[PDB]
Amino acid sequence: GSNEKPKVKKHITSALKKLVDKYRNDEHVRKVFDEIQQKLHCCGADSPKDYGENPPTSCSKDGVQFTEGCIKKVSDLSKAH
Repeated sequence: GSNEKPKVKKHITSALKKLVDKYRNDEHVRKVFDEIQQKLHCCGADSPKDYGENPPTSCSKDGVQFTEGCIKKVSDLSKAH
């Protein structure tokens, strides 16, 4: 019944890994991961290969490719204050 299990910020790495995997599973995830990928200038969860060989447009911008992950990128700004 009563069960409160919080999630640590570091857990974001676990969710991201699943997000990139469930990209073609949920539409809401695409638009979300897409906006986050651009704003964070990253591809996939831990890498662009997570998509295979054809990542979303959010992976590129202005004709450029983002050779950086999201799990690490999110941390860069996360720790930054």
